[PDB]
Amino acid sequence: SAHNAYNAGIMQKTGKAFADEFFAEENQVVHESNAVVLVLMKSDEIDAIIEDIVLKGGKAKNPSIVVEDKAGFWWIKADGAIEIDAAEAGELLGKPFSVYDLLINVASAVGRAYTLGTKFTITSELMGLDR
Amino acid sequence: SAHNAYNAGIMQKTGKAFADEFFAEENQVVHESNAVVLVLMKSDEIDAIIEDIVLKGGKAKNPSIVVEDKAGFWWIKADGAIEIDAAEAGELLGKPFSVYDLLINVASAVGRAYTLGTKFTITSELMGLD
Amino acid sequence: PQSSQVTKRGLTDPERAAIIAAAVPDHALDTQRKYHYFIQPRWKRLSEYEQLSCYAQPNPDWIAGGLDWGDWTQKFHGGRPSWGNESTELRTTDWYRHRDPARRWHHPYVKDKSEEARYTQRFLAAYSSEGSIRTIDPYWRDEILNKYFGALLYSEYGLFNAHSSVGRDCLSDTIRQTAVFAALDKVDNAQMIQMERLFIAKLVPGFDASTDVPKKIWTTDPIYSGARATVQEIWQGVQDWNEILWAGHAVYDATFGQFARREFFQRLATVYGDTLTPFFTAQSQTYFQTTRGAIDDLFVYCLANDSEFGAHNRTFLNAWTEHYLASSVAALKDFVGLYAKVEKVAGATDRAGVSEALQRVFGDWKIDYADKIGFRVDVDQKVDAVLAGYKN
Amino acid sequence: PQSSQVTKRGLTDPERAAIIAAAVPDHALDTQRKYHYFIQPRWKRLSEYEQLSCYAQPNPDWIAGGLDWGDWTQKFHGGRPSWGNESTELRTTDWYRHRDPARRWHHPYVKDKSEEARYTQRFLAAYSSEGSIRTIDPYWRDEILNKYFGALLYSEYGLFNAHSSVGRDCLSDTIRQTAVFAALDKVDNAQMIQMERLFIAKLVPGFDASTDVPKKIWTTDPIYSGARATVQEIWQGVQDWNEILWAGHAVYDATFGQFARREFFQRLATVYGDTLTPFFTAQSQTYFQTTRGAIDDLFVYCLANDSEFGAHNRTFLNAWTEHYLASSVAALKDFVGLYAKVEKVAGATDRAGVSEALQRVFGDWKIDYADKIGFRVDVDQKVDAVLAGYKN
Amino acid sequence: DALKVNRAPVGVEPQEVHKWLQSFNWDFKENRTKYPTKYHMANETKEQFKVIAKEYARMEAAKDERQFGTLLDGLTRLGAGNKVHPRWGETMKVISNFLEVGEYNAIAASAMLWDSATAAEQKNGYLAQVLDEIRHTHQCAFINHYYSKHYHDPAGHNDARRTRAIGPLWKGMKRVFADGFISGDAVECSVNLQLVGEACFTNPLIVAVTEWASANGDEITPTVFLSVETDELRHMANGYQTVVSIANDPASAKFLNTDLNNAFWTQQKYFTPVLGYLFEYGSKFKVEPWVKTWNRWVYEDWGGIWIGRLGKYGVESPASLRDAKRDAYWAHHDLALAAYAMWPLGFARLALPDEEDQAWFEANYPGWADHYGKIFNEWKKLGYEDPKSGFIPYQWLLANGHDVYIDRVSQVPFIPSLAKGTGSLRVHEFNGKKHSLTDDWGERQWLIEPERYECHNVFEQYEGRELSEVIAEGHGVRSDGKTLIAQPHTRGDNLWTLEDIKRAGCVFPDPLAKF
Amino acid sequence: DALKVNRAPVGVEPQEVHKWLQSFNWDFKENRTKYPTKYHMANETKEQFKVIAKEYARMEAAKDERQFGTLLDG
Amino acid sequence: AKREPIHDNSIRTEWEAKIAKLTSVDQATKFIQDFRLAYTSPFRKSYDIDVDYQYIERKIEEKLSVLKTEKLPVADLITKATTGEDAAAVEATWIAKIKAAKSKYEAERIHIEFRQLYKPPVLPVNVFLRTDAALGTVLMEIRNTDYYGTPLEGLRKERGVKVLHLQ
Ligand SMILES: [Fe+3]
Ligand SMILES: [Fe+3]
Repeated sequence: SAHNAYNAGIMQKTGKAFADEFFAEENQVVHESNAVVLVLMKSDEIDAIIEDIVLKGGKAKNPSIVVEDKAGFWWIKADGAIEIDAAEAGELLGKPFSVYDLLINVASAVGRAYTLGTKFTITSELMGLDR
Repeated sequence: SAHNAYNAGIMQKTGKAFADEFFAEENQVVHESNAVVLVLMKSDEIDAIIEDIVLKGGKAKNPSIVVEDKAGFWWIKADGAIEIDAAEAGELLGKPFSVYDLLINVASAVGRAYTLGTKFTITSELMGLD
Repeated sequence: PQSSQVTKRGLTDPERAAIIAAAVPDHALDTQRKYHYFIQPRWKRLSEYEQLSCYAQPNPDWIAGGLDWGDWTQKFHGGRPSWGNESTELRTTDWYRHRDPARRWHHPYVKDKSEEARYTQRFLAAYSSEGSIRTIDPYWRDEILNKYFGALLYSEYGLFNAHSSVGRDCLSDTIRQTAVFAALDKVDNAQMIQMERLFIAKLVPGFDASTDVPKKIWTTDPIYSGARATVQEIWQGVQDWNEILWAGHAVYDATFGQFARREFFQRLATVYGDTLTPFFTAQSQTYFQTTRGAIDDLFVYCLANDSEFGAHNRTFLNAWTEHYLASSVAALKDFVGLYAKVEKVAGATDRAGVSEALQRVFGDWKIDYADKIGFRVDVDQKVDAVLAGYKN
Repeated sequence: PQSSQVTKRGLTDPERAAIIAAAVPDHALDTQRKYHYFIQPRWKRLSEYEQLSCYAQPNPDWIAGGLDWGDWTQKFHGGRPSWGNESTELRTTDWYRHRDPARRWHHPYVKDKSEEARYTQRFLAAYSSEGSIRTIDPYWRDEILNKYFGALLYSEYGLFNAHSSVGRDCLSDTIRQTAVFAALDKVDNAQMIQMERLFIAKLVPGFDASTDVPKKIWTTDPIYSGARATVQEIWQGVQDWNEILWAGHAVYDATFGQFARREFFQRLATVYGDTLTPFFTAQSQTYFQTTRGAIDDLFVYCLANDSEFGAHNRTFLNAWTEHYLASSVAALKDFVGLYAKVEKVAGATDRAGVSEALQRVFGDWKIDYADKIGFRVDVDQKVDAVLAGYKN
Repeated sequence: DALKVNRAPVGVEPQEVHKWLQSFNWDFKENRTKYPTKYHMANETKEQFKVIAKEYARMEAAKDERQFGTLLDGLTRLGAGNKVHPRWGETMKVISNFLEVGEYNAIAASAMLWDSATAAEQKNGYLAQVLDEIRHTHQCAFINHYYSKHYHDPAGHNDARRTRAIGPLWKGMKRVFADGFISGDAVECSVNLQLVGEACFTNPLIVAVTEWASANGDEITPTVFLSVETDELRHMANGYQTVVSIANDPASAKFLNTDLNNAFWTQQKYFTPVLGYLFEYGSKFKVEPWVKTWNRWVYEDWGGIWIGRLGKYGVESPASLRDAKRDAYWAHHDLALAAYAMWPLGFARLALPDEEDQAWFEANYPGWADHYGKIFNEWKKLGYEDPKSGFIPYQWLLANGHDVYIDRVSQVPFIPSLAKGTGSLRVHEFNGKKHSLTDDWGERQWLIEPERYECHNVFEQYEGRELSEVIAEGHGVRSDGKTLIAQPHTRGDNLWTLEDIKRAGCVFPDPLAKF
Repeated sequence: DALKVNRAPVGVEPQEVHKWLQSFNWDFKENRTKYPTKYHMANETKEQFKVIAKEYARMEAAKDERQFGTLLDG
Repeated sequence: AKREPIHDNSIRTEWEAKIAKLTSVDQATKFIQDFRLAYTSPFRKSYDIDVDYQYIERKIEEKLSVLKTEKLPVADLITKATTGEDAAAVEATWIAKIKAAKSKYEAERIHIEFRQLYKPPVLPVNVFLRTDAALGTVLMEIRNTDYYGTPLEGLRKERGVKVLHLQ
């Protein structure tokens, strides 16, 4: 919510106001963000995952998830991590749906993307550096 | 030619004129037609076959061919027969294209449809009778 | 130009798409989007195989499980229904219950067989280039494989044609899909057998891939005399579609078919230097285990354990099994005479080797079918009955 | 709702589709619709494989065949070009000339390997259900197949890693695609070998599918001493990507690889009752003949008969062949010591049987490669050289 | 034994063989990389995706069938090929083909990572990436291949693999996502190709472009491009494992900051102005200001989720970021001046911003109307679109002291008297050759590594030659042999020919002669 | 023999097996239809498409992937 | 100046005639080393054939290589340079030179001059790429040490450029 929106922060301003914050002194170095960004390619299988997994159990567990419509794909941003279970998606779709079949329409992944069994997870945790 | 058009003959008339010929006495029994009607499902392979085979070499050999656009498919009607060669279609597409790969988008076939080697042909000939 | 009207697509034409957008309500008119949600799922959640298959057949309430009502609109002369309970001795509380464990509707079926189709041709083009046929035993290749493995395609072909009435007569969708898929795999085995013989003819000059000798052997050679009589009975002698499926896949093909294909041609191919035949038998055996999975669910789960007619069905299944097992035993008794024509190999073609092969076929059959319908069978007695036709 | 703007599709939005329709001219601005029509077709007509592959690499005019100009925009420290002629001893008038006869771009490559992927798992579930592993010879399964066919995966793994520099260094698209597809098929062989060992372990209790014994055999057993040294040279000893491809596929794998895979494990599987391994060797041999088709077109059609550097290339190919053939002979001399550990079978494992196997491998190699680059070779001398390592 | 066995239906799953992949590699003296590198730390890492050969082929083939079904059957039946706005149909000639060489060079760059990797899982993991970049190459090829068959202007879509060599914009493309990857430290590709290339810039280049494509009627590109990025998450997973090993070793970390900022500026120097120009100027309908797209995907997301997170482990923020942000705002407008002025050198048909476009530019970029706007409107009054005008804006630039220079390092054009983005002209003479550099980051690369940047520019090759002679020599013509592929308008009539260009009399000068 | 053989890359096309399909049927007394009919004439005819099991599955699956690709994705 | 066409000009035709008159391995080796010392790398002696030297070098390479296969024995193609030196000794000699260089400027000229003299076909390909890789490794580690330490003004002086213009 809010902070994970695509048009959040400086992205709301336009014209001279946008340039003033864009060229601000404090915004000339990157700022650490505990967020993750997952992009889902639109399909019959993904539209079912969007409505019934990330926006249902995914948003209940992580209320900070934001899902934006971008014509051809879904733009998902959340704090910490984003999880999708292929076995859960297979029961929802009623067809064989392994974790590799899930990755068919999982495109951009700004974050540490990995798979644990039947679950896909893009997390903000730096594995091999944190923990 | 004109007789093989989709809106040919009575299909041009509307209203009372269409009904007068539709319910005419001489039009209550079927009339033998030496024509064939082939419907091609629109696709990348079929749109290439339509533009470069049936409308090029097919119309040169058979000038009576008519090809009408029907949104989702191609309506082809001609006298005698209609031939499409899968090897010729394969040369045009540059990929393996057998006679069974041609049939992926060959739908309706009003006539005696058959295959002779690598060539698909729908003819008006009553095979086994003529 | 063209005589007819160039129709404007409502999806893309700006004027029609605007009209369509104005007619489509901004809200859904119902939240139930699960296609045939009322289908009772066999597994944890309802699968697409069930949604696309189940209740497609329009059965009325007087056919067990039907959701419709009334009589058929048109029936045979005399009054035979389009589908009716007279088509089989077996009875059930719901014909819709059957579920292929492979969950094959049409698309996954042809998708799996297309893979086998295309990969076979890449294998053959490379196998011919490999020249691996040079190491095969010539006697096994010409006198045993070509003549009798080619003759076995008629057993596979006969089983395929047994399904002709089953595909018309059976009383539910998922069963009909099971039977037809089982029928195509059988004619597939018949063709793949002839496909291999044609292939060897391209690599071995003089190797005659004609079906004349296999047909004369299938029809006159006493080695296939018992099998031929059995398949002519399962195919054309009966019309109970449940009896055909049971006698076909669960008795004859499970005992004789398994022994001839796997215990004889596939196995002995791997003692006679035959590097080609295991590629084809790998497909027919895969078809069998896939077919068995569906037949097992039809007759064991649904019929032999039907909550109301379980014992009623097992009564017929026992009578059927006892009859067609005697046929298959007589067919196997004739078939082991073929061992008198093969090169002697210890542990495979001797009396001890064929005994252990018959114990594998009958022992597995008792576990896979007989023990599931309460059919008692002495495996040692059936092995000795077949070994009576074996020449020492 | 959402913070950003829901963008309207120009294909369906009535307002934008009307604007697009008004801006799109009612006529084509050119009639040439053949994608890269200027590609010189190798076959009767220009192929889609060629349209998607050819001239993808942006080579300049100072790389033979390049349609571009100028120096590279960024080069290594010291001045090494992004791509250069220093990457190989061989020369040609056009590096783009190579054409995979299978015409594999990426999609048909993965399409054919997906079919093999899914059908393999259907084969294994049925083969395990068939219980056909019961008829295999136990000694061959445990002491020869598991230990030494498992050790052979390391030869396949090394060949795969040899392509790492080839994939970076080679100078044309069709060559780069050929090498990478050939590299995946090699690691596939290594994985499919380990897959069969894991599969057998599920059926045979005590059967250890761990790679410790195969790795210990590959690295310390003198049977694989010559093979290991040859692959370590093709992989890490040289960087001439043409030498790597030639020594790998056309010499070592065409002689040693073919003998071990086809003449030993696949062939002897069909004299020891092994009904499972011929399913896996069928894929590796199919991969070989497909790779050979591409390797043959690169070195024979394009290079050994290049109008200007044909004899220049055959000079290097002969020196390469002479060196790596001696390695493969020394590798085969070590490998035939494995026959002292196998069960004796006439015409397969005896001295005459191994002689005919070596005559097949070297005789075919003379026809498929040696005779195409003008490399004279005495097959009987090479057979006798390897048979020196055979124990009677 | 021969009678009893477990007949339970079993196979072997991909992760069952993948757990033994690490044991496939054996130790020997020569088992090291062939390519030069300065990172010699331990990299015995595991890959985050249990991919084997058979399973790799299964996922990708599954992706392709859906994509090729959508194209060959669905969108073709809809006639979606000719439903693209002309501006965007021309822009997909550049974007798809320029990405094609970035995908093609990624094949080789991934092979260096494959070769320089030490763990067997990373070698197998990068081989899968190598295969993917081949798939991406054929996919970018398929877009233009499809566009050639169903779009109203196949020229440019049909012969870009040779007609791109005519223009200067293609020069910089051969560095940003090409030579910048494969020509350097091998393991450093985990920084330039992966940590900066695939993790930062593929998201706007491959994914964000799909929204502009759909906005301008193009459903062909999203079908293919979105399917390309489905492989990218596996690619960056390989690169992240190596960056971890580099950051944990202090001997290797002393080179990461330098290589990161060098790789970032190398790729952003071209990507930021070129794609910003292609998005905003090569489209009728705008999704959003390019500077916002850059801020969302490059500065905030990648900068914070990747670089900002890695900040607590020595990875510093790129010191060229402030200069990069100034490029995000103006540099693509500077490139528009050069790209429209030298339009006969390209292979696409451009369109001057209309009155609605100009309002959108001035609104989102205050001051655009007084600078870039007045220039574009003056060119139009001089006959920029009229083939009977004999006007080409490059001659107009030199007549007013607005000389175009080519950066010796990045090959990116620079007009110091008109550029608002980051840049200042530095002209050095070294061993009788004159070199022009544009920024502090590229100049340092040329001063330290001159032998790495001896790339001839379009003026050094075409010097003293007439404009239409270069175009005809480079095959920049349509099937008739005289009509130019490139055009200054997107209409179907009054297309410029070689004679129309010849009447302008444009002859390439030596921009560095005045020094 | 065991040394010399034709290693030309060959397969077997669908119509090669289809030419032997007619020989797959054997004559016996019960080889008749099970359903009532009034048509008992000779019907030993050829089908106009050389379709076998493997080739049927190959073309139909090719149709499905294009269809299901258009629906599920496009 | 006015450049002739790119791919077929009088400079390239002229240089192909010089190449055709090369009849021995030693002569082509002398011809190719002098050519690379005079027209290649930032330390070349002339830029007079700048837009043509790369194509010309290819044609020189093609002549020397064919003369190698026609004249040199097989072993000399693998183990020796066309200068007569042992290819392995050339590798060890130029490696020890760049590791002994006391600055990045000494090291870059040793690597550049090595590629000018021993770029194939004079030195065997496998030995060259291995030698070039080892030389590039040492050149990278010393260049990437305090890469931003020297300011641009001081970096221009160390390089030795003639600063013609600074906006
Ligand atoms: Fe890519
Ligand atoms: Fe990538």
